Amino acid sequence: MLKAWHLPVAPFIKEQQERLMITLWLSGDDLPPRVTLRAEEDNEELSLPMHRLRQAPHPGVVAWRGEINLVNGQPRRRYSFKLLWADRQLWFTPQEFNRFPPARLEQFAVDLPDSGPQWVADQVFYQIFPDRFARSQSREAEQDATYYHHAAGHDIVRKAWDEPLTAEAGGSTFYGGDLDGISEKLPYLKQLGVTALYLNPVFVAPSVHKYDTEDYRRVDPQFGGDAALLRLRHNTQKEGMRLILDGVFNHSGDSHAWFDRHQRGSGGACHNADSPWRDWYNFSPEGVAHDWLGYASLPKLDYRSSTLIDEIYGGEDSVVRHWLKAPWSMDGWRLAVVHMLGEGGGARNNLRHIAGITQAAKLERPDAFVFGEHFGDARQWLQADVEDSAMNYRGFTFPLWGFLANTDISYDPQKIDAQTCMAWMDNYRAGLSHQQQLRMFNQLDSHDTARFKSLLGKDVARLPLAVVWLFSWPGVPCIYYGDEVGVDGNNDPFCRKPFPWDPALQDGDLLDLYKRMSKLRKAHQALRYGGCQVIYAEDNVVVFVRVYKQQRVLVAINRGEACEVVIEDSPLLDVNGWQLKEGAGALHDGVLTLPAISASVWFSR
Amino acid sequence: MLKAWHLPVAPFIKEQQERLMITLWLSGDDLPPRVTLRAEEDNEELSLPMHRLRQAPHPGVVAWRGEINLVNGQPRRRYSFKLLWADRQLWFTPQEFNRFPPARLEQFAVDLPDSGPQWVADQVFYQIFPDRFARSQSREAEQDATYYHHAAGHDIVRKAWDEPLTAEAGGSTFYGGDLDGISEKLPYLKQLGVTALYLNPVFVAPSVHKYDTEDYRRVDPQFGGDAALLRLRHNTQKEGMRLILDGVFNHSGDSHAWFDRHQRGSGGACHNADSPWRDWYNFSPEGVAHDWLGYASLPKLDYRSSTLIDEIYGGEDSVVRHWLKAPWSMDGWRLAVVHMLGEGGGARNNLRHIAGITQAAKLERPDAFVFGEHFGDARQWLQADVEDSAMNYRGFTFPLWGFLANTDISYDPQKIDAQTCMAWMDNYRAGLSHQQQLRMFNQLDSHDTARFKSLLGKDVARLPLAVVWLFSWPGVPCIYYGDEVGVDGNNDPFCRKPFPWDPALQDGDLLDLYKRMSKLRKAHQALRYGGCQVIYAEDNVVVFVRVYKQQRVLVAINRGEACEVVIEDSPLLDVNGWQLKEGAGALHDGVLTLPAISASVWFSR
Ligand SMILES: C[C@H]1O[C@H](O[C@H]2[C@H](O)[C@@H](O)[C@@H](O)O[C@@H]2CO)[C@H](O)[C@@H](O)[C@H]1N[C@H]1C=C(CO)[C@@H](O)[C@H](O)[C@H]1O
Ligand SMILES: C[C@H]1O[C@H](O[C@H]2[C@H](O)[C@@H](O)[C@@H](O)O[C@@H]2CO)[C@H](O)[C@@H](O)[C@H]1N[C@H]1C=C(CO)[C@@H](O)[C@H](O)[C@H]1O
Repeated sequence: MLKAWHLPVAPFIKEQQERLMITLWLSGDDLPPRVTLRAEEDNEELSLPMHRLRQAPHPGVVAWRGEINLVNGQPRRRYSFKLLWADRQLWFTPQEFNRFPPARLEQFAVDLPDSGPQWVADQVFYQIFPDRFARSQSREAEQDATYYHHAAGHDIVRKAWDEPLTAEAGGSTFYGGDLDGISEKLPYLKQLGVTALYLNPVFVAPSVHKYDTEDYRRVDPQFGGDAALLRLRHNTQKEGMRLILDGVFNHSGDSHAWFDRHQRGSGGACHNADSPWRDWYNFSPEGVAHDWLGYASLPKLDYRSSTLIDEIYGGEDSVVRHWLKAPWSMDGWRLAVVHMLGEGGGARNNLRHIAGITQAAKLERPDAFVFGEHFGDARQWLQADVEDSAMNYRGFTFPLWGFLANTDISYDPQKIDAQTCMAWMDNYRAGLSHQQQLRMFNQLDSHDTARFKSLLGKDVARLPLAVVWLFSWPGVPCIYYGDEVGVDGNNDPFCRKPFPWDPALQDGDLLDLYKRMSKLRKAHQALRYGGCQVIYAEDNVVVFVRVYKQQRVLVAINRGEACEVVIEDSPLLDVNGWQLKEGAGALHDGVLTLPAISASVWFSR
Repeated sequence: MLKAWHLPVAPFIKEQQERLMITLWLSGDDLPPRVTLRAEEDNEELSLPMHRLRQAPHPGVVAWRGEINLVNGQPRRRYSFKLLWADRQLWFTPQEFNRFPPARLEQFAVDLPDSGPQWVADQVFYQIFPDRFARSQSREAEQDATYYHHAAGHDIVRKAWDEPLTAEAGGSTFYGGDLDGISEKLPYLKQLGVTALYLNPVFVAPSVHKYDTEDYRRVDPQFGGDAALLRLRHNTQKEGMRLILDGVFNHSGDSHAWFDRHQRGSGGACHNADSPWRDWYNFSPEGVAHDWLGYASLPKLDYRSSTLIDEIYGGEDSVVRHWLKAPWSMDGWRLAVVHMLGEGGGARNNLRHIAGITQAAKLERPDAFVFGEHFGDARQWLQADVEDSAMNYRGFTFPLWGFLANTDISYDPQKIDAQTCMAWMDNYRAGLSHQQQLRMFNQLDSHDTARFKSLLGKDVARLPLAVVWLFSWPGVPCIYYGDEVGVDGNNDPFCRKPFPWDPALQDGDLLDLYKRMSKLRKAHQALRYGGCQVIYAEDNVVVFVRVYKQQRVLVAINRGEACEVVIEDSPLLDVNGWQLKEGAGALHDGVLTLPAISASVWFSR
């Protein structure tokens, strides 16, 4: 019966003289005579009175306003609305109306003052698995050589760029991409709209993926060494691009001097009880060192050790800070396996240690961006503010895998409609403040998944829909290298093909779409800072609007046959008019005419 | 269509040779050909296969079984069930079926090994506001005297036991109850079924409630001093009773030597910049010391200070440990204002400090029980395991206030039916492991609320329903002193009447009900350890079953007119028969015949 609107952004909120003004919109025939702003100060629940505004913001809509005092309390301002009649109450939340009180951690929330990395919302990221992206022209003879991969039991193998990928020696096959290759491709990346790089590991390590860290203080010479990473840092700085390295601190590689399984230097932890780093690893009674999910090449680090803590993040000279200060001056860290890191061979005290890693990073570099790898549900980590963001597999990737590709994290069959997809995406982000939502690291696939283009199988025509959605859902988008020219393949090792630089092997129409979406995101504040209201979500169609001050961006996605959808009048959609910017959809008199398998974007004028 | 059953208790779980066996029950015509046990190890999501059991546990029910490996991982074992068909999936959770994956922190969960205070589940608590419970026979002439309450601006006032309570000098009126009075009433309390006491503050402080702590190391002489608390500790130990003190560590009183607002000893923080405890408090620019919600008598403690940390919980001699070791040997702490405690004048770093307080307590006393005062949503605190339990206002008290008394935390009108009430209670506890659920500190009212009997107003006939429910919902029940003989009154100050020892002023039928419910809880393992499945929840009727091994306890509550309710066949209810233990309800051939305004309890035979 009753209708309500609120988003944690202007025009609904406004900061004014140490006060956060909060406005709620209501419409209906049985309007509550009172409305309480339920807010919070230092975790104490507050009942703040709201007053009816004289001016109707839109026809048939009543506005209520309250104020959060900003001089006291913690920066994250949580709130919801308690509608009050003579005999009853009803809550309005990020997940519509609730008959019983919402969870404290599923309210609306705004971070004021926001101390997070505010530049993230303005970025378009691009993830590069360096061995497979680009070989520098002044390439490597000594770094196209071979050596013995102890953990693998044999020599690494070299392959030419057009040699097909095989399941054989997946961690030991090198196509020879390097960091100067990335530098040389910055014009391509700038042309794509990319403003920021996330690199898979680049420190000294024997494998091709290099999560088996051997030296945390040196860049692998295979990728061009320290010199080539200094050049990449310079070249991205010159082009105004951000640069994030992969930080692998849950475990080291078993060839690291601290562990030294293959006794390259008398042995650290594995074959020495008096080793200096003996207590940096955990050894069972049964003789198996604790490792990452049973991979002996990845011995887990024991953060009970106060010397290890100092080495990774506690000290001024710690690894986390080393790469964030000059000459390196990286922009932050992607935290590999952020969720298992801890003490005693497991995740004991994990949240404290992640909080310490992030704190150490911001100490060296206040605007550093620290986000964690979360295949699972990151909400406990983000709700405790131990990191800025997560790889948003649960809140973005897997909803799209189910709705568009009928599959999921385990490649189990999925059958979810638009209702369920959007309930899923909105439930997840209800756990996050607006500022957190805007910096969630969103991607369609990664070096640890099958390529989304392949997951679509016979429904590959849906791929452009996911691209539009990637650039218009709250979060910072990350392109996985090659996705934009149509690279496909199954999961690891097959998701890491060498990038096809031959334009004959490139999907140019897909490339152009990525370019156009990056321009729209760069152009429109609501696509970077806006709130997000799902307007319509039924069967094959999702419609949502991004909202920022007076601006609106309407997005309509239709995964199935051509159809028409009626959009009820909404005060969020009450604009002078709409300009179609991308896609073939059409809007007229509240009727969306949506072609089959299409995504469309309108800007309000 | 499909039906599913699972509770985190036998017969559904069983520990066997470092393995947790997990069984799921399914029934229906379109049963999934595969079921995945979604589990977790060191926060990594696991896909464990389940196999169909040959033996049907009950007619028409299929059983699936999986195993969690217990040798690795953290003690809290989280899991849910992923039902798999050829084209689709469906999740089974504590909140029934979900079409998208449940939250990590809303799964089933079992703590194995359980390091919490396992004795709590066996208790019946009784909360005593000491000034208002009982005056010792060898009473106090010097402690029936008067003195100057600086923070109040006048002398404390003394009142005779039958003098009515008034809003005047609510914090400064003393009826003279003391600790030896409690000792002398232990036979009454043992007769009631009480096995454990929670005392409001008893340390030296000028007010009657004594949350304005002046000396953390001494018992107030008004209550009989250190000697009388030693006697109470002895007498409860003799009677096999547990004893919990109120720990007020978010703030001190402003008369404490550390603060010393009234310069009783040259002044600590308030009137001295070189004070030893200057940095134990926070002073604004504007001249107002930071305090508890604007009460100058309660200056907030600044846990940034490393000396304060050592004094409260860090040191061997710290306040938290002092009262847990001999000669005091208390059984734990109720943490006042647990949610605001922190650094800098607010809740900054709250979770770390509460975790430290609990850790210090368990260091002194491994089975200590630490639970926090949570008027609001305690789930973030409990999900991070920073305390054992909470005063369960959000999960128990306020659901009953709405469903039975049409009101809520703010005394705002509520209109919720059985559906909403039970959705509320089950949603809250879905955030908690079974072991956490069993030790949630449940009560109908407190020294900080109106008496539930008064809140019921014209619906006071519903009071016995709340009593039955208090003893049969998962959690440890706490009787608020006088509730059991029918004491009423509005909120603070009027909720703290002197206990009516004259039997003419006592509701004896209500007393007897409390006695009988305590006997049933003591008698039946499912009322102390059992899982809990809501069987029926519509309009005025709530039916739930507690489940433990082969035993069942069925509870049916009807807040309205007499009615009949059909209970569908349930494999949880498939027993040899039912013995009615309390109430006038009747069960026959799946038909519950429930009198008006009634609660009934059956034991399976
Ligand atoms: C062993 C494992 O090592 C890396 O996996 C890492 C992830 O890529 C990364 O995102 C990080 O957060 O944590 C992981 C551990 O450090 C390699 O990239 C992976 O290729 C993986 N290699 C294994 C891959 C398997 C199946 O993909 C496995 O069966 C192979 O033996 C290994 O090569
Ligand atoms: C000022 C305040 O002090 C105590 O309140 C405490 C709670 O009882 C207790 O549960 C704890 O966790 O935290 C509170 C602060 O320490 C007294 O018990 C209360 O009576 C309260 N006294 C005030 C009561 C008010 C309304 O009830 C207030 O308007 C009076 O001036 C005060 O007496």
